[PDB]
Amino acid sequence: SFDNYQRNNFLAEQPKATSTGTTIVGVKFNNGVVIAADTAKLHRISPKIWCAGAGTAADTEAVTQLIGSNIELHSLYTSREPRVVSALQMLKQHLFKYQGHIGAYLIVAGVDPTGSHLFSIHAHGSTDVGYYLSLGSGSLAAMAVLESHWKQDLTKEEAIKLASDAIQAGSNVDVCVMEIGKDAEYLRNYLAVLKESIV
Amino acid sequence: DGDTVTFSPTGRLFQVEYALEAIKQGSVTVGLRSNTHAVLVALKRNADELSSYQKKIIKCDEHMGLSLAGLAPDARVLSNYLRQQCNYSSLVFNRKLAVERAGHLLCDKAQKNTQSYGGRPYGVGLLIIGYDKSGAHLLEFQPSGNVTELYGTAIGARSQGAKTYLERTLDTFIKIDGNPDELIKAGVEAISQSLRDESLTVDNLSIAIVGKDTPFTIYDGEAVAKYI
Amino acid sequence: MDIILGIRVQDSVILASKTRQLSPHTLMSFAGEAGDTVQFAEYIQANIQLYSIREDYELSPQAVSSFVRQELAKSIRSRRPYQVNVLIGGYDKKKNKPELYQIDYLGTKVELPYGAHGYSGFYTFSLLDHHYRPDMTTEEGLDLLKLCVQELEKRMPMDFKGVIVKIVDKDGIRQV
Amino acid sequence: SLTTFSPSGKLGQIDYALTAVKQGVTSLGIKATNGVVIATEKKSSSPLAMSETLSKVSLLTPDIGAVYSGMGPDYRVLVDKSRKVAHTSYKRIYGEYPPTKLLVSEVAKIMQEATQSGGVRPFGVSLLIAGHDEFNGFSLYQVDPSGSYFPWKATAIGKGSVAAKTFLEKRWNDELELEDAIHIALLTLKESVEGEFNGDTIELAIIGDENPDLLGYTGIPTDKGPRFRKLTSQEINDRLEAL
Amino acid sequence: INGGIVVAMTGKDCVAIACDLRFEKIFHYGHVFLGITGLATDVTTLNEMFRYKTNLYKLKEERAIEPETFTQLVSSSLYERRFGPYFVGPVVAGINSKSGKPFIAGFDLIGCIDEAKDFIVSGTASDQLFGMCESLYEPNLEPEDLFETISQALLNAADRDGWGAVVYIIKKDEVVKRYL
Amino acid sequence: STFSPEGRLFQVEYSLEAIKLGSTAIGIATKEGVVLGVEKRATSPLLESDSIEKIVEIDRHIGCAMSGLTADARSMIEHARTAAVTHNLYYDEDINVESLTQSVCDLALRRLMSRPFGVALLIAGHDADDGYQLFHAEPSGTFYRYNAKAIGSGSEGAQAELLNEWHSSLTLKEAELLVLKILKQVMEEKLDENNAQLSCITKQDGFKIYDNEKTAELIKELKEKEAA
Amino acid sequence: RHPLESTLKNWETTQRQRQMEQYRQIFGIAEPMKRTMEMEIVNRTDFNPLSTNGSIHRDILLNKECSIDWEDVYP
Amino acid sequence: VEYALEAVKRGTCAVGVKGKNCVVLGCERRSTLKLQDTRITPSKVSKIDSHVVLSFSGLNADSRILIEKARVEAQSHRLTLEDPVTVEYLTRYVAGVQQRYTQSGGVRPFGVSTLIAGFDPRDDEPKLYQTEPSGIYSSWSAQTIGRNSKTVREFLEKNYDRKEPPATVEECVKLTVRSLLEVVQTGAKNIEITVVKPDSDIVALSSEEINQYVTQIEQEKQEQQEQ
Amino acid sequence: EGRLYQVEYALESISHAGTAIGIMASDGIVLAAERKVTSTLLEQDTSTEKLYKLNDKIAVAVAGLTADAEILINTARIHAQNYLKTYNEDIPVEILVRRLSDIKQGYTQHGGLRPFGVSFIYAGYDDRYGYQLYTSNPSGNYTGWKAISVGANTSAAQTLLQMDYKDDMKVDDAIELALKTLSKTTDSSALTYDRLEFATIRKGANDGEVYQKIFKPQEIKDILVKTGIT
Repeated sequence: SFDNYQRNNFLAEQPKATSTGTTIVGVKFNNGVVIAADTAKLHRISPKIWCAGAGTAADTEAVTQLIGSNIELHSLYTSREPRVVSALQMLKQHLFKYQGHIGAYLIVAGVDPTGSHLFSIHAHGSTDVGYYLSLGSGSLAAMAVLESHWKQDLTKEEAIKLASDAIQAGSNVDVCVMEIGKDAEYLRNYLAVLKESIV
Repeated sequence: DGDTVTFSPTGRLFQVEYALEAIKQGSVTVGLRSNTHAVLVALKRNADELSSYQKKIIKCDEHMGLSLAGLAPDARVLSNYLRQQCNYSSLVFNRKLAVERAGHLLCDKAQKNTQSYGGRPYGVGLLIIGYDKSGAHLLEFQPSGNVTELYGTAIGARSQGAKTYLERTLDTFIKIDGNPDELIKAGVEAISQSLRDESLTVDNLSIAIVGKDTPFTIYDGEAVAKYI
Repeated sequence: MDIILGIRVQDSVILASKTRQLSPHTLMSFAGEAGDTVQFAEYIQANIQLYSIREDYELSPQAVSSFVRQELAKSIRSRRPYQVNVLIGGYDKKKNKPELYQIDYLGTKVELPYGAHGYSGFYTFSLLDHHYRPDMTTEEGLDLLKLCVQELEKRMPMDFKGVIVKIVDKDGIRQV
Repeated sequence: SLTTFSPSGKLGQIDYALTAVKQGVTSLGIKATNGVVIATEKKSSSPLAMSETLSKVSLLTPDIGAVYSGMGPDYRVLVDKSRKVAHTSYKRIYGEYPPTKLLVSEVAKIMQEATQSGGVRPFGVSLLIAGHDEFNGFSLYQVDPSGSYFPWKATAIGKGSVAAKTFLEKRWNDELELEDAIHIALLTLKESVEGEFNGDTIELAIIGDENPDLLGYTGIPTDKGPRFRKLTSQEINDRLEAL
Repeated sequence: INGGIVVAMTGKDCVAIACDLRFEKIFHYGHVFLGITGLATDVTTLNEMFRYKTNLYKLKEERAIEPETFTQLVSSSLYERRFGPYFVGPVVAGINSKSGKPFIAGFDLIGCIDEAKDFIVSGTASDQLFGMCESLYEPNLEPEDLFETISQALLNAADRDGWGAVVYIIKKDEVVKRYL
Repeated sequence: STFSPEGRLFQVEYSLEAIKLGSTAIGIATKEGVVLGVEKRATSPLLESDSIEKIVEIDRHIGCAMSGLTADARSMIEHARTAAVTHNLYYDEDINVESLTQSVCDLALRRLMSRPFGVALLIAGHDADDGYQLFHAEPSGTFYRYNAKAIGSGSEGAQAELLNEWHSSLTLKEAELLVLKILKQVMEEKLDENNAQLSCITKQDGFKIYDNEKTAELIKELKEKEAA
Repeated sequence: RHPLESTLKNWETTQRQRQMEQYRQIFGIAEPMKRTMEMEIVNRTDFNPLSTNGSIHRDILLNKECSIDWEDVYP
Repeated sequence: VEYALEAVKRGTCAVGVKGKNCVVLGCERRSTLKLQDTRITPSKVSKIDSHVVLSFSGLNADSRILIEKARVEAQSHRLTLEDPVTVEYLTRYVAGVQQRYTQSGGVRPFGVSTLIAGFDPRDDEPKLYQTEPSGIYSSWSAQTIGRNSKTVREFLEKNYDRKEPPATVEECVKLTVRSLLEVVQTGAKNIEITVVKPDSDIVALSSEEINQYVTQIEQEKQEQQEQ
Repeated sequence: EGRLYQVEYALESISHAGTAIGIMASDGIVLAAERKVTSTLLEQDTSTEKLYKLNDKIAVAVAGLTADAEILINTARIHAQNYLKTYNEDIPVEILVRRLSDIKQGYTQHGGLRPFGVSFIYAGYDDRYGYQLYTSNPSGNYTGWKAISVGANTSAAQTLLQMDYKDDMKVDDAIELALKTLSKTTDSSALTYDRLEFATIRKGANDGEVYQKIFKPQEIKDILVKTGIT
């Protein structure tokens, strides 16, 4: 919402916002999907849909908890679990509505009654999908790492070891893993004047 | 009932039957058409011998004409509307309204006030005349939006005589073209036939005439001494 | 130029000139350019008078001191701000304090024993900085105005024509 | 009538909306020292018609549940607006789901806004809302068509309400734990019931201490997840063995 | 004076917050506290706005605001100005009135919860005081030793002109304000 | 807004029957100017002039007088004044009077079937297109041109002598003593500068309202003419 | 000035106006007129000076019954 | 409109007179209801601006909103011109709002009549205007509204000539207390009066000062009995 | 006729709503409302029934539909806090009751709405006129008072106020007369401490601010043990 505008341009002629410039991964695996970030960057849209975020941190926390409100209301209005493509549609519509002026770069990964999925939203509302992605500025090393050492159907353990390697490329990590029958798993940091009165 | 959109137990519309009762209250007017020109005669009203007699001929940029057979203000709403409807068609396109859509536009616009909940229809019979890309035209309009191109007709209280005369003499006007002469006089005889014991005079009577290379010129002025 | 200058003394609020009464115990002054600097003063004067019609009573100098900056900030939140200084002061007929407040162009607020504006206006401020006494008398307050005028046209490039001076006190607004 | 006053200051149209509430298939709720219960009878039609789609009881926030008597469509829109309010006025400013007091104030406003606005009849439902606030605790409210809301220790609304509150005024006392409230509530709807008494003619749901097993993820001990539980027909048919 | 310093520090059942000379930029709301480095316009606009919101909350919810809930209130209310964000570094503080936990948090201008629980620094200055504060601190002090090191941290943060400071000590069921 | 069994609006007719018991305003046109005059009734001798002025200026060329609640038409008269002077401010001409009379009496149509200004009205004035012109206006939409016309309780009874007692070549003073002779006809009263008020409307005077002193030399002139 | 100003202020109704244009081209003159006439007897009949929220049945005709905008948390 | 003027005929008697250099307004006011407080009680007579007053009879609830609407207009007129609104222009607006709320179904008319009065700068004519539910503005040199106003209007029209405005505030106040004393069988503590002199000298009269007028008229009336 | 029939019936509506009293002191104000006959299962501290707090320095004792009153109470809070944000200074009680009493005429002005069925006894303090006590009713008129009642049996309560009220008395004297009044105008066979609500306003702890307590049901017992029965 637009208030206090046309005045800051004169006052600047400004505190910097807390951008996360770090690096994050998602890898699709034998029974689910993994995501991780080089830490708190692992926001929840819902218990089974998770976002690793990058860029302006306040934007990522605000929009994920707004879409997570839409999706919590949605699960209560249908009596069904939400889908990764529901979150992807709503982030596309919602980040298109705010035209990349909200600055979040944002993975979406999750499990739902249809299957396991992995997508990413860039600032323009543009979307990518695949068996793996990496985002936040360290990712050019993780391109090579994931393309080289991923294979058809890594299980939990190798996907967590590959995540460790991908984020290590480009000293500590947050990781969360969504497994198709089970509660999603969250792992943190895995790798001499005086006067007085009562007031 | 008096309700403006509601239908009677027999399927009737009492609001439009009473919009047509304004024909049983407005003072007579009559009109007719030929190969090249068309004519209407309006007979007027007054409050006292002193009073100035009522205006009932108008035009739309010397391209169309109009008369009233009931409430002049309601016919004036349709007059100003159609006159601006012919003003935007002229200036925006460099074209003209050929008279075909004038009948349609009235018949759209008058049906709507019986259609919506809102203010009542224009409570008056109207006669519109003009000249096209081909030929002169007469349109009778009737409330709730009927258009009919009647070859001759008369409207207002007890006007059955002037209809009977335009029917009774299909010569003298249908065949008449080039110069306007007998159109004016024959129409004037039909209205002059209709009055029971009342009078015809040089201010009291006025004629609309339209057609090929007559820019619509209003005839209530002293030139009407040529046609009484 | 046109510096607005104002000093508080134990007796009164003193203003020196772009100046207005708002109400029977409030003066204000409004150094700044043509248009909104002048024109905003009408809206405050109108609505505060609407209050002192509508109540059989007057707002404090505090009430107006904040209300002016709420509206000044508000009127500019959808604009660029403009070169303005608003100096408010009045006599509080509950506390018997004379009071003075400076509002800068962005809509600051600062409660003071004196206020100012303008470049060479800092000379006046430095003279007040030398001279002030905790409870200055009226005659010394008027002499501090004499003292700042006595430097101002000497330190200025030219005779910019000094001041016109006014008081708020318990006896209502007075002019000199 | 459009809810304008009658010749002794009665609202007219609201007394008939209370009679729509009065005609509904019963619901009741109890405050218990460690939790709160919400209870209602379902009906549907033949064994052709399920009673097990969108339930009669429903979750408003992770810690508040609701149940009703009267016109179902009115209740169903009130709860689905009520869910939207909790997120757009509380959760997206404060980061906390609204305590029972505030979300009941908001449902009460939608009902009052109907006993005064243009072109609208009152809503024909009374809403029992029950849930847990960390600061003032386990709580029960009734919201009526009039928009007025009363907090209670226990209450019942609709067809069975007179018997059910006569029973709960004879029964409820300041020592009851959650489970014996359920054993009175079951015996109460065992006397609201027009049909057979069983684990699909009765809905029954609870607020107690949380279940991190229902958070659908773990790893942040901070979060406690759901305060409210929808009992399954099996969880109900266990307790229906004792009654 | 054109840009404030606020410093914040933690100990067993206690917290300290410190502030500039003049108009102290430590505002208070019964039992939550808000330092604000920023432009004086926005600093008083945030007090006007949070007096309004915190009185509405204090009236509506039948309890005053707690530090964590105030943290999220200032976060979402700065995000309400995402396109025109106030020029501020709020530094909220308090003891949570139910649990007795210390709480401190900082923010950027658009409401990020900068949850730096060790100590919190906020200004246009910062760089020297962050280096002093991490060096002078030790964990789990009592109120007076907590006061001695935060007062040393400000007395070393003082550029060499001298001008004093205000130090709040905020504690489980007590608050005191020292004009240092 | 509503129709009758006979073609006419009840919201107009059941309003207009009020002005039939309203103040008896009368006007006369002549070769030399127009006269306009009224029963100067007051609720008490305590009422000052310059309040409910039952006759008013519109511009130096035009006045008004009326018979129902003047404050209703006073709203229409605000617009009549402002619309007239804005024509002149834009185009440097007085709006030719009949075009003002339509534009000021068109307010009773607001764009349909309207609740009435329950007051009939007498615009009168000068232009070079049709001369000194005396009109009439209504909660409908109507006209007159130049003769005598009247409104209010005595008016149609007065109209029977107004039609008789007039001709084109009259000078203004003839209409002045003629407007006093008629204004006495039904009031049960001695007219004077307290029970009657007058105006003369000319190229030399503009619109002007007779001063109480000039109302005592014209009533003296009629009173000494009573011996004729 | 700001590139998103006015564009977002009118987004609520402007998207609804364009959605009525799709209703025209896919279902003819009947459905947008039917809905915009429902819009006029639902929005204009909400007379209640103390209630500025708008109308509860508007979202039952507007698809906002189960969704949030920043504009709905930041009124 | 007809039932609405019976609201005025149900409202308190309000009255006034012009003078050569003042206007006096007053009202029958029901004193105080045993437990009511005067300082916490609204006057009936009400200021609109330092040079303009409004008094009234009928719906006091509608009269708050009528005066509150007049107060925003009177200040807006002043703001928009620095023309401290002339009484004839203040009257136009207030009469206009009673026209506006007559004309429609929905927003039914203000159930109120007013005396509006004041002094333009340097206009020593006391402008007094009376308005009613329809939005007339009959001016008067003296007038009565409210209930029982028969004997008030009869007694006033027997004691004043429109060409006889008393200059002295003494006689100005003396006439009006006699007039109200015909109606107030409840005794002359119930009356309230207020005066405008030119150039913003609007002045209220105290409960003691009106008594030096009730016990000046009373012994004058006893001297008229002994005569 | 000069009458409004919905509005006379809205006044008949507040006449059903149970009795409520308010009495001023030479230094403070008191409020005292009856909760009518009530079921054993009602909660007794969570139930917002008759009294409320509208800012730091103003309260209300209401009779009506509580649902109607809640919206006016909320708008008084919003207006009071927006005034306090506008002028950096407290809202006078009279301005606040004017603003709420306008709304209650602005609906009565109209056919598209019913008027609010709520009366409102306001207590508050300001640095305009000190302690102020106001009363406001369904047509939107308002009046100041020293001692007043609203709702059911208003007249019988004002007959008990009329002769007993002495103009100089302190807050803790008025706490007697409120219960002498309510118990003589009782709508129940007898009182119990849970059936009534009270709130008070006083000059700070001592000087400076204002003190503005709501009595919880034990504090209501503490004022009933006094001026009680034997």
